[PDB]
Amino acid sequence: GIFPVACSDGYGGLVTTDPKTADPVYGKVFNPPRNQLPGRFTNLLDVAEACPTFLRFEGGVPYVTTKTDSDRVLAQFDMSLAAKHMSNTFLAGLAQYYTQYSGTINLHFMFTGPTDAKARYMVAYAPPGMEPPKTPEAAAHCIHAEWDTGLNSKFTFSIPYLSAADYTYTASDVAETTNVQGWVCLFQITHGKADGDALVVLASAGKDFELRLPVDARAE
Amino acid sequence: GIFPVACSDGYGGLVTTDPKTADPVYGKVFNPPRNQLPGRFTNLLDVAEACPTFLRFEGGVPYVTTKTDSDRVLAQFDMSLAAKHMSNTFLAGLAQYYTQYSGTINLHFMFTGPTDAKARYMVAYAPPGMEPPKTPEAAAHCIHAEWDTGLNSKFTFSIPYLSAADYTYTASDVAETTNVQGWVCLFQITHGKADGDALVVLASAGKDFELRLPVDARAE
Amino acid sequence: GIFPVACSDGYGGLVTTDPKTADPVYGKVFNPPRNQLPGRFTNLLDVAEACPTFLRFEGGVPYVTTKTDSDRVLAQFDMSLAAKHMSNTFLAGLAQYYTQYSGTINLHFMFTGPTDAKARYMVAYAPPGMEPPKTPEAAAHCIHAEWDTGLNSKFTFSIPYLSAADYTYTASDVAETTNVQGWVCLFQITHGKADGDALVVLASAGKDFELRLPVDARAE
Amino acid sequence: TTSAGESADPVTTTVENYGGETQIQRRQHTDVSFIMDRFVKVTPQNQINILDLMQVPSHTLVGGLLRASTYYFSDLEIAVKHEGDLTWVPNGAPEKALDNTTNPTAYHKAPLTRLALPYTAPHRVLATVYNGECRYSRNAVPNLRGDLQVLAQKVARTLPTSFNYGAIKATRVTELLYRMKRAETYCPRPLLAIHPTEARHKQKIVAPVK
Amino acid sequence: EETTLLEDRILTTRNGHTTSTTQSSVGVTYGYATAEDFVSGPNTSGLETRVVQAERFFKTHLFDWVTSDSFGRCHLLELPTDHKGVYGSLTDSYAYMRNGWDVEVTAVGNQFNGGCLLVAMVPELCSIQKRELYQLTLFPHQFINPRTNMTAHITVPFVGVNRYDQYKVHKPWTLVVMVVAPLTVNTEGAPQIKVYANIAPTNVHVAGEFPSKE
Amino acid sequence: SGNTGSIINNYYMQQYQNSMDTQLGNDWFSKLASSAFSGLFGALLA
Amino acid sequence: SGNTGSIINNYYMQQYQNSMDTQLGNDWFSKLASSAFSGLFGALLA
Amino acid sequence: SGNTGSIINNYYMQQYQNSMDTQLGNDWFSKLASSAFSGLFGALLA
Repeated sequence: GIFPVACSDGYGGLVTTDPKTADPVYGKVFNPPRNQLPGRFTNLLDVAEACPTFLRFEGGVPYVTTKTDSDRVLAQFDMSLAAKHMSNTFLAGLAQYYTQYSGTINLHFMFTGPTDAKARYMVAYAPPGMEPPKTPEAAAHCIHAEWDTGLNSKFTFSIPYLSAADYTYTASDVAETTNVQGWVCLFQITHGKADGDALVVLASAGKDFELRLPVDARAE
Repeated sequence: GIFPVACSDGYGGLVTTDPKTADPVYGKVFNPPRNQLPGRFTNLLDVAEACPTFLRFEGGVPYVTTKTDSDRVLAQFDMSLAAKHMSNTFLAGLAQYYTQYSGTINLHFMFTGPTDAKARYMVAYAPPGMEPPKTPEAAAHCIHAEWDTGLNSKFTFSIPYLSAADYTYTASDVAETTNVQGWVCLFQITHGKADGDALVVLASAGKDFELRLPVDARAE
Repeated sequence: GIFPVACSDGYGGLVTTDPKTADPVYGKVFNPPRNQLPGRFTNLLDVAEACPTFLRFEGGVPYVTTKTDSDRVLAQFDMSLAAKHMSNTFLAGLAQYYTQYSGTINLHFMFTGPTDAKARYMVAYAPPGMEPPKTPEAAAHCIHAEWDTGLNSKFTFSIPYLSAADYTYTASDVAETTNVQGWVCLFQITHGKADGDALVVLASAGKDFELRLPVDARAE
Repeated sequence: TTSAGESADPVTTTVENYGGETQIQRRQHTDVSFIMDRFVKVTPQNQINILDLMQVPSHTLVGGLLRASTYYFSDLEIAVKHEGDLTWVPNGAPEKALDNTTNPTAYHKAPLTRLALPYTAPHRVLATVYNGECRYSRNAVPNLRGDLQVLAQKVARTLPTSFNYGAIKATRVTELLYRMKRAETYCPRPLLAIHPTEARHKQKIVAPVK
Repeated sequence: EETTLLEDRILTTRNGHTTSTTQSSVGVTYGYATAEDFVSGPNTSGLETRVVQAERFFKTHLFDWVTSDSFGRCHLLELPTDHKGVYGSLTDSYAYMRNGWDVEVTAVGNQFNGGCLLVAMVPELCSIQKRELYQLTLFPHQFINPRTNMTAHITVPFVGVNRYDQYKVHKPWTLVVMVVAPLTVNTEGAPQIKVYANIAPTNVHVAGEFPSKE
Repeated sequence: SGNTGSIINNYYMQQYQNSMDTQLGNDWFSKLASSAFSGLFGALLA
Repeated sequence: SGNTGSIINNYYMQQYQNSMDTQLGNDWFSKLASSAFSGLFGALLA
Repeated sequence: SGNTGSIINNYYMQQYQNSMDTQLGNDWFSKLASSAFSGLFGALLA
């Protein structure tokens, strides 16, 4: 006799993501050598950490210019990977193919004014549950950093992952718990002759930034 | 109970090249002895190396006769296994069942004139990217060899594999990178009374000649 | 999950000769004892060797009678297992279920005349490629044996397997290489008063007689 | 290098003669066993088909390369699309045996039947070409001398009747493919590419999209 | 090779009580093997015998190479051919035979001729198209080229689907001489070159003795 | 042992696939074909 | 190594299931992301 | 050994899957291609 087998219902159809491999039909092929080719990446978050890309401010520019009036808000946007400010970053371009993230997102600020142009800035993370601060003074009570210009043109700041749940969504729907994470607030404290000078800002993934659950959702 | 099994979609149809064997139906047969039969070959490139076959020149002849005028070009053809000059060789007959090759192709030249007939010849490999040389002098700047007649009637020359890619095509389409590899140029430097004498030429596979990727494409 | 399996096309139909066994449905049965029953055979060629069966001569008789005239040909027939002379032998009855044989076939000759009846006979194997001999003298140049009558009534002779190929056919079509193997020639040299006496002849399989490739071809 | 051209002793130069370097070659694809071991379609007869490898068209890869050997050995696989049941009978069988089911018969199971068959000929090896006759009762074959013209006498010859892997029969056989198993080839013979009208034989080769 | 106006590439082949010597040798070509395979198989049931008296040279004229013969002009000789000596008588005394061939082909003109001959030993030669002549070097061969040599020597074994042959119905080998470059005579060459074969059967074995006509 | 050519053991017990044989307490024609006189009964000259 | 999750070995040889790679003689962006300055460039008070 | 690439052994015996070969008592063209003169027959200057 021969081995009896139950061919089971519910199993066997093609699944577009399944853990199995096709049957081979054309053997023995040997490839050209490609060992030590320059520029290999393994993990998309390696390049999301090592290469910051530019944010987008009103007008379709990667910078904010120092204003000279009584309004000290240079920028304010939603801590969302779906923000308009983030929409040209490599980070937002990756995040759209995943439904959840966790961890640190880093902002980089570069002063671009002449040597006789001086300024002092503040970045604050405003968590959800009340309205984002409109003044450096109200913002002082948030997790914040302040710095000024000098030899070193760049300052980098980690936006912290603070939420009730352990993961939050990359997509947004309508303002909820799982999809808005508050605001980031960029203020100018003062300046000395920096009128018109640009501060350009970039974002990169922090050391514990994590994207999980692949999704394809039309989009680019 | 019995062993449950998922009969999978996408697997199971006959493939004309597959790695599997049929079920046997007629056992126990013992063949007549055939050990030590003469003339066995294993690898078609063993016989492509050990047995050169003749090239074809205008008129449907395996030779070029030494001309006696100011034109010193004895032959010029495309380094293609699909060349008309190569079309009666064993090498071109093999190459048509493969889509790519690599390595050395060897040309053999045999002087067939009488003992009081002397000549000096040059073979040059002209690589693609400019027009093939029309004169021994222009051709001097290519990889080339020159030899004359004497005791030994045959000279053999390796055409080198020089291309951007690691493999090139055996078939040809329209002059491109992957299918034309330049020209081989056979010149006569001079002769002393060799008017009308034939030099016959053959080609065989070099030590690192390689054919890969079987293809059946109608053809013979 | 469960074990995935490719149910393959081309496999699975019933084959009338296949190497596999059915599934059992009615267990535990114990047979009556049958150890040491008389007369067992294992191999049909054991009984084809140990038991010679009679040839058939004109008239439907197992013998040739000694003639008394100038014609000394007692019998001449085709070395074919499909010969009419062989058609009532156990050997021809076996051979029809196989497409090829090899090896020795043995003929047995028994003198049946009275004690005052004496004779001398010759058997010769005439190989194909020319006409079979008509006289003992022409036949002398073949592989042959000659013997006479005396105490011992039987003489046995091995017909040799001589052919280009290693096997030959048991069936016949039209005179060819693979299906006619020449002739066997039985002559009478002389006799002393054996007029009318019968020599009866039998055939059995030789020590290296071999039948291969079973075939069912209607027939008996 | 110079050599004596008349000799026939193979001479293989390398690019080292002018400062190059011979590379490594991986020749697994021009191995006779591997390249011969793929199915090739044949045009079937309605019912009786005798299994004869010389039925595969000379232009195909397997027909091209099988004719480039004089003698060969292999076992065989066939895949057959047929109505009814398929009976196979070995080399040497009477053709009326094709109608008896104790001979290997495969019962119809859609879409086709694939079978492993042994070499059954009575010869140690078979030949793609054979300069002679198998019928006896004839007159002897001539010892021809002359030029190529002399070879035209031989055109009405069929390969010996023993050169086959048996025969198969079904009510209708619609498709038949052969596949040589464990192939051995002896004594190479000519292999011809297409002869071009032009300097280079040109074909549309498979290229990207637009 | 060796010396002034003529040469010392000097070979003497012996087959039986017959010898042949050339001073323009070039060597011998061994085809497909160096030895025959087994001579004593199942198909002869131990009844075969060697007949050493047939292993010796016999001679035949092949053709006359003239200036009008073009590339691809051939002369075939199927082997065995008519032999009126002891080899020839074996084919009428035994039903099955096997032997290889030691072949020597001559084309003597002088060193002021030009042109070239390919001599080859082809098995089972039933047909040869014109284009295949470009691949005749696939077969055991050697050239005759006047400026170098006048003799070709090929030594080939028995080959066949069967271990012993019946030569009255099958011819395993064909000697082919082909013109690859046309003969040139200039002012000093031989006006034409007659081509001759000197052939010896090697290792002849016979089995299956025939009746006589007596 | 006849015409069977599987390399793995039967999924079923031998008690099920076949009848079982019992004892109480080739063969003849093998012995018979081996016993055959293969010689010569004369005296052999040369 | 991608998205495959079978615990038994492939019925086919690796020479058949995949092209074979040859040698002559993560990577860059891993090294690049590891090399990142994570510190502080001031002097830290408190 | 040709184009076959299964990693487990055949369910059928080799006596069944293939004809069996017998003895009495690459190859030529391999030996022939290895024997090829690869040198130079002159004397080499520089």
